[PDB]
Amino acid sequence: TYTTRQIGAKNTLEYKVYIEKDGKPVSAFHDIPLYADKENNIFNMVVEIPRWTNAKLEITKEETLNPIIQDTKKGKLRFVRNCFPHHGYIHNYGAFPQTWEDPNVSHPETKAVGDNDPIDVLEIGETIAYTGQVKQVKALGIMALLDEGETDWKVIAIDINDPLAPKLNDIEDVEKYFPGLLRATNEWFRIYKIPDGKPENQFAFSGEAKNKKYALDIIKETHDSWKQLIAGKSSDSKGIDLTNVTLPDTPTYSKAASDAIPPASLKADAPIDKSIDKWFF
Amino acid sequence: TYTTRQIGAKNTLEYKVYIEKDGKPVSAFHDIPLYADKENNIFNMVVEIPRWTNAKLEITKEETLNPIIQDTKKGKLRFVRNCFPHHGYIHNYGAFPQTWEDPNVSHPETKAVGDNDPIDVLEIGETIAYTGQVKQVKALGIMALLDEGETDWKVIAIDINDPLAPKLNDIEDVEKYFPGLLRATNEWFRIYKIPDGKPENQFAFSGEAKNKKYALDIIKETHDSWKQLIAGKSSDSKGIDLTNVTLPDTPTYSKAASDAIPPASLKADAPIDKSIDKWFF
Ligand SMILES: [Mg+2]
Ligand SMILES: [Mg+2]
Repeated sequence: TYTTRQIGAKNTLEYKVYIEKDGKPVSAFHDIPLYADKENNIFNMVVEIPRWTNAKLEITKEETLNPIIQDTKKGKLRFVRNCFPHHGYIHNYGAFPQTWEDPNVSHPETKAVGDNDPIDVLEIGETIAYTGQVKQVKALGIMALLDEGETDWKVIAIDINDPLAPKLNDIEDVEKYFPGLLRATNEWFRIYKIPDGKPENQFAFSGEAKNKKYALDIIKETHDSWKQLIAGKSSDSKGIDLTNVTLPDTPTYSKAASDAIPPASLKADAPIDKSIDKWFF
Repeated sequence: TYTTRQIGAKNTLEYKVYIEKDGKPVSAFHDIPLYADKENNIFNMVVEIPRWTNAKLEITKEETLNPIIQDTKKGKLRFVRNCFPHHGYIHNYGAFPQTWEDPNVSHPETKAVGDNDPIDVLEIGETIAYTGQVKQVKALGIMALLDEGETDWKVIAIDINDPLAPKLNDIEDVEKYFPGLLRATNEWFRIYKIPDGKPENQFAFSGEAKNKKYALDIIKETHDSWKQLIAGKSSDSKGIDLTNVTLPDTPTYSKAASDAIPPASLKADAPIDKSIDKWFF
């Protein structure tokens, strides 16, 4: 829950980042506890995408110890384009470890199934995060995007160490201290696929971020799903590598998995094509 | 007009960038032709600040051969803060060489003396520029900014090599192809110093972007002020270093002034303080 090890040059198909715990690589999906402090609901967020970058990085469910790598489609590295007035991602974008949005399970208020991923976390503080960072955040609220039959929750969160953190407890405080960030968020998730020849995205609750308690209910839900997933009790974990090195009674415990990870690579960031500079109106 | 000579590391007090012609330093103020093609009105832009950066890099008017050095406040490096929804500068930001906002005379459009700097250029093309870059652009329009009460015109321009350049011929085309950019620009230059405890700036003509003909007219004015300044005929050159290596008919001409510049000593970018990340609202 500690440091990172980067495999490969950044902006490259070889690129992977592992989370290490005291030097040893663990699963970013499995071995990082959801709670840093359960009683107070301080969670561990695994950061994937720094604010104001483009490269579409994610925890790979299908790779052992679930490193963060860059999205590809048909062999090409995937980037989100700049969608005026936005520069790349407008949040530090990440996921809550030890959560899973069960596809074999649906929401009524959001007539839509899980998307088979960890719950997405938008961390809205001032400091730009780094890929593979485990930070402590509090949930402030939650939105619901609606990708094709599956509810895509995005928890809105703030780093516990942020100067403003004490002033922020519920979603209305985001309106108070970050005026327009909720609209920007809304705008961005709707249009950020359009430069990629995809359609406009579609929110539930008509774009409403529901509140902190509403976010807590969903997070604890997706945690319980992941408990049955990691326990081997899931109806269907097609593709998900459940290898972990900290949960000694799980079916898929395997300390040696840690030891099998190659050393930190000595490579400078690959250049990114200048096409990714482009601002799309 | 040609290449770059970097001294030290970016984001560092030691950092300078000289513009070289033929591997040798020339004055970035004086020695780069205003026009790359006067017949077709193609200007040479000197780029100071790439789009989406923060460091307040400036042509140093009072340093010999006028290298680009970062501005400082009470001795500390100056960065422009991020003003939501914007990230750093939203334009490739620079100046036309061989021009001067005359500080000694009240400008009739604005009723303010000039800001004592070359005329500023916002280059709107897709590719992000680099510091010390001389690029060829065409003028599209001009905005009448009173930046802290001084006449501070902003030329709206497009790199001649941009894919959209053939389509972009006047200020109506910017709205056409960059909807909302001009509104965002009016706003950006109003507010970008609020985080510094300075007031909101103002524009003449209610922020109306005047057209190309109006831009050419105002650039000519600033070019003529400069010719007087470089002839040593200004009522007050404000301590500006007028040393140059290409203009033999000026008092301050000196080919060998180029020889006295230290050789390139490029170091990797120094890290920037994390506070410069913050988004102000
Ligand atoms: Mg998701
Ligand atoms: Mg100026």
